[PDB]
Amino acid sequence: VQLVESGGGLVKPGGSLKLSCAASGFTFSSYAMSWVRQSPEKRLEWVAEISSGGRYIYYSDTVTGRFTISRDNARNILHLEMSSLRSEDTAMYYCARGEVRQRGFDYWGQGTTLTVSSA
Amino acid sequence: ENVLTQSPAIMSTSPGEKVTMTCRASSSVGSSYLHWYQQKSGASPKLWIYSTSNLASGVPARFSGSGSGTSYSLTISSVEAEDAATYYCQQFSGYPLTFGSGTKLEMK
Amino acid sequence: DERETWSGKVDFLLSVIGFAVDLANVWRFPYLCYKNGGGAFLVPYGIMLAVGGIPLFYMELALGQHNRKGAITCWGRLVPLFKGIGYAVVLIAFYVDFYYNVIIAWSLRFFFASFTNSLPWTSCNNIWNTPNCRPFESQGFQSAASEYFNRYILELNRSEGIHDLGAIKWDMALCLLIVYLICYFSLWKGISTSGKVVWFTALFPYAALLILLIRGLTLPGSFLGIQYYLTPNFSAIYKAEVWADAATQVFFSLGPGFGVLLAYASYNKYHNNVYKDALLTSFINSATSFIAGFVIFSVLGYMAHTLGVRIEDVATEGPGLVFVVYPAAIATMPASTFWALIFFMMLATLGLDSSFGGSEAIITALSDEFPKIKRNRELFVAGLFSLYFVVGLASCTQGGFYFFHLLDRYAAGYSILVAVFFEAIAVSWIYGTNRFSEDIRDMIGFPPGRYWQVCWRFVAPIFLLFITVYLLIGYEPLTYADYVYPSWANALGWCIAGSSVVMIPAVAIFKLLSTPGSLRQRFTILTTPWRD
Ligand SMILES: CC(C)CCC[C@@H](C)[C@H]1CC[C@H]2[C@@H]3CC=C4C[C@@H](OC(=O)CCC(=O)O)CC[C@]4(C)[C@H]3CC[C@]12C
Ligand SMILES: CC(C)CCC[C@@H](C)[C@H]1CC[C@H]2[C@@H]3CC=C4C[C@@H](O)CC[C@]4(C)[C@H]3CC[C@]12C
Ligand SMILES: CCCC(=O)NCCCN1CCc2c([nH]c3ccc(Cl)cc23)C1
Ligand SMILES: [Cl-]
Ligand code: NA
Repeated sequence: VQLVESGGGLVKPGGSLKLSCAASGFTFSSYAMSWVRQSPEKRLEWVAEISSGGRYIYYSDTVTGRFTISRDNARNILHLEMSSLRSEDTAMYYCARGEVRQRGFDYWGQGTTLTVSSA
Repeated sequence: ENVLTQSPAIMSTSPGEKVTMTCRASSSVGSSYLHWYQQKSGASPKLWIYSTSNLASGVPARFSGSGSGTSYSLTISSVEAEDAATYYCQQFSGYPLTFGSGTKLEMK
Repeated sequence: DERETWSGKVDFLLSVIGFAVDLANVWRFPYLCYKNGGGAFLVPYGIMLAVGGIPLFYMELALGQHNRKGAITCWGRLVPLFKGIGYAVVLIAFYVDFYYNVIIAWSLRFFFASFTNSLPWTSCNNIWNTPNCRPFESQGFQSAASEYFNRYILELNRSEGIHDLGAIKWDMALCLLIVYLICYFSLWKGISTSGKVVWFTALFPYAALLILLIRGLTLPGSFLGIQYYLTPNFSAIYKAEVWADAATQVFFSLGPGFGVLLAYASYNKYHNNVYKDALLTSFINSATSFIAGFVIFSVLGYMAHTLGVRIEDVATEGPGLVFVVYPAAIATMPASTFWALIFFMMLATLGLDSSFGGSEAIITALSDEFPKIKRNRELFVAGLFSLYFVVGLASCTQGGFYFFHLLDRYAAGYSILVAVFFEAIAVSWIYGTNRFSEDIRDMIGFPPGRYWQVCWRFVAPIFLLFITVYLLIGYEPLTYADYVYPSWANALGWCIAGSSVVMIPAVAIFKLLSTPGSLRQRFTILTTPWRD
């Protein structure tokens, strides 16, 4: 099993971006993936979760309404669409496998850096 | 919210010392839903303990987890220079999921 | 759209245990073990319990907790095409309440009959006895307790048959009134009171099965009865009939898919660990059956050893066990009055909360579907139990046992099997065990492991099909003690059985005519769950 994320880099404040995570080595359709982001102070923060089939979705209050988690069980791709990005969204985003609440995020992606600024 | 605050925020040890780090929950977390993660610098976190106690696959037996309710602890019976990482607790019982502020072992 | 909750986890557990622990645990399972090879029957029984039995029981509890609605709306939301399943299950519960409460009425009638220094079924010298009476069971004779039950409690031999109910026995009608008063004043306010009354009705049976088990095993000849109960004869389990008896007993003992567990689980907190509850309550379900088998057969051993009665004569199922054979034993042992009192109170409490189950299935389903009678629960439940009483007067007539037995065979047996078969099909194939596994994961935090998915998808419908096919292979026109029912009565029986199952296709067709578009678009619109 490994997860690898794609998308990132520099986005203007108030801009938008789509992160992606590619899943391999396991039957992706039957695992409830999650997104977790790490701020540069290395504080972890859970961003969003999507169930196995994508019918149950959850968000943290700091992200709700701004982001949109999404899933592709045919191509084994996980997505996180972002809108109204803010400076506080500057973080590394980890794809996390997270199927069983009594197991936690047992597999993590490599993470991709996202930075929100004008430069 | 159910914020979790870990203590100490920073820690340092000689190898072979025995140390404990704690995760305090602002609301009671079911003993089945508290986890611990290890993050080494520059790499992704890994699952380390997946309840109060159960060690994750490939985790060395030197670690153990204990406690329940609002005060959870990760213990190391003999600390080894080959960990020296940052450990985050997490609750999974209620949404939003909250990781702790994290704590770090720095080898003296 | 938020709703009341149990106000206690133990109220849910004790209510499901109450419903799942019927008289059938006492008067059927021990007989099946004796008949079908003793302790070897626990192989067919254990296998059919693990496969199909508990899977369907867990499936129903999970559906109830997830959808937060009683049967009619739960199935209308889950798979609109099969909405008729909810109406079928509600009709079946409704038809059960006409006959099932009579067993409790008889239990109370014997309870009040026990308040005497010398129990009346002790002997053949009473005005109701015939010269064919004998003290205990024998071939070609009637036992004194059988004479008491038939000729004094039922007065059955005053009726020519089901065409001749005769006079109402008002001493029985008063007992059935007391039964419906207890049901009313427990159910009228809903789970706020039902959950507290089950703390008595679901736990007193285990006070009885404790102290009455201690009485049993201390009798002389007890161990002979335990030998008849559990001497393993593995030659018997090679015969498919034993597997059909095991499967049907598991299904009806647990009562999975009966809509009562939907009703009770609907009041759970959404994140309640329904899996642990399904396993705990089915384990006690079978446990209680096994212990009640020691309770019964220790006394049947005492009889077969001490009273000389042939074991083949006393070892029997149904009312004949608990109102003839077992009280005939109680009449002989020290403190007969005390054992009679606690035994018949045990039967009463085993019946009461099993009846609360069907009544709460009806009242939840109709509350959730029709708010006009969610807001007026008290008046509705008074009208319901008044209907059950006015009809049950027929079952309190002298011929009343014939009506009881007609409903007891036809009212629910066949119809609930096809209803639960369509439940397992709608859940596992039309709704999808993938979606149902997401739902369970979201509730309890882990998906049901592949074992449960294989059971619900493939083995549960085969299990139910095997049960119903063996019930139809085993069909023979209704008969009782050399009274053979007229063909019009069997026809009425099959009409009562059909009246519920016909709701499934009738409602499916009505739904399929009202939805617009081409046939495939109607099928899709009717298959999409309400929450999608
Ligand atoms: C007289 C009384 C005391 C007997 C009652 C015992 C039953 C409650 C036991 C006997 C075999 C058990 C079954 C055997 C096997 C399984 C499979 C096993 O599979 C699992 O669910 C665990 C693994 C997973 O969840 O993936 C546990 C459920 C079940 C049906 C058990 C549920 C309880 C059963 C029926
Ligand atoms: C008398 C002998 C044969 C059997 C007695 C066993 C009795 C004591 C057992 C059987 C079923 C058990 C109950 C089943 C479920 C629950 C819910 C749990 O949250 C509290 C314990 C409680 C309420 C148990 C109490 C003890 C109990 C009643
Ligand atoms: C051995 C197979 C034949 C058999 O045992 N026939 C008796 C059937 C026993 N009956 C099953 C249906 C049934 C009962 N009590 C209920 C409450 C509510 C609802 Cl919805 C259904 C039922 C009780
Ligand atoms: Cl049983
Ligand atoms: Na039972």
